[PDB]
Amino acid sequence: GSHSLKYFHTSVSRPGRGEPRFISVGYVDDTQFVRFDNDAASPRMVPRAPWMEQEGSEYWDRETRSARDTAQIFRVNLRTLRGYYNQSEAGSHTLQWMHGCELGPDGRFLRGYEQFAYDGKDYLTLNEDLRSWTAVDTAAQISEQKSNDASEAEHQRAYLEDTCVEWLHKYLEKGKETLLHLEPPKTHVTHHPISDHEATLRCWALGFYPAEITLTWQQDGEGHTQDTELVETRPAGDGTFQKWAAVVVPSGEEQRYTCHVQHEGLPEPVTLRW
Amino acid sequence: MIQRTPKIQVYSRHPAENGKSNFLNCYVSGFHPSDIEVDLLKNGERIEKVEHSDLSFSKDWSFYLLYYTEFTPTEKDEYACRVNHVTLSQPKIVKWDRDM
Amino acid sequence: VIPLSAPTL
Repeated sequence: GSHSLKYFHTSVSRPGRGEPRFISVGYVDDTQFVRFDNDAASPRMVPRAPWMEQEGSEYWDRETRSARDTAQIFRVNLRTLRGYYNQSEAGSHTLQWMHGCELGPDGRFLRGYEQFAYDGKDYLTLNEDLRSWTAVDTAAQISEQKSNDASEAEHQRAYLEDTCVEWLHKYLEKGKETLLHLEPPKTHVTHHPISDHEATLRCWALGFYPAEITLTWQQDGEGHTQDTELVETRPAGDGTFQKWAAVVVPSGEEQRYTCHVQHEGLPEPVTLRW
Repeated sequence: MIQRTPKIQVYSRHPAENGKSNFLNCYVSGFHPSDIEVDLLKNGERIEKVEHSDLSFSKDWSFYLLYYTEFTPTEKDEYACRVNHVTLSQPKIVKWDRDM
Repeated sequence: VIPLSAPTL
């Protein structure tokens, strides 16, 4: 189906306690495959998926150069932003940068995006045309002007429309055995009495990849969204995900409630009951 | 000035079977800023060797991390996660419940 | 791979 190559970069100042902490992570779809952390034992770009361990020293060198350069520019950006907002040299501040390219199911470029945040909210955003920027306030307006002066959108558009697409294809080949594998959920229901006349039904989905899933409870074959407790999809730690949904029902009526599971890995949507 | 409190889930990698090796997870998400400490506890005492994922974030800019360690559940041992963040009044302890 | 240009703000 659709695929995406995305990165998340975070730089956090720590006045008096060193250069800002800088962490970069790359994902293909829901799979992390690289990281750069300037506090790590090896503060370079390194593999974080098994299928990247073969890549060769030229790749790590180019990515380390790029990441180091990004950390340096972000360090400067944090100083500049302090100046724009008239903030003290004493506080910790955060600069975040996210970018990605997305291919549709037909294999072709669908969309690219790129955004910056300062202290946890939008700062500067690349427009959908990939040719211009939106600034949140008069500070980011200065950043927009500098980007215009330096034709920064041209550099970002070449990356998103070309380089990003090219490497996404390469990474999908290198990691195909796991990136293209759909792993369906293993599902079951648990049942626990909660009062003299009620019980919890909990519908579990375990061990699935990718993360996208729909878990719902129905009562007599109709929607029951308002009365369902849902947890956020959470990582198992082995590259698969988990989720559950629970409802509280009258004792003796369990059989009228059905759990419905939709996931790309299932031949057909599944239903389970107690 | 935007701060967001961490959401915390404590859980096992696989359905817990007493006496069988497993992984204990503490997933923290939806928080800002990124500075956080997460400790896994066995019978109230901090487990020394714990690993964690690389800091990443969601479309809304909030951070998420997984902390994890090998463990072998038993009937008698209690496990928990302790989270230290600026948004919390004091470190928050969330107990592991094998049914959640 | 990551972009060869990181924006200056």
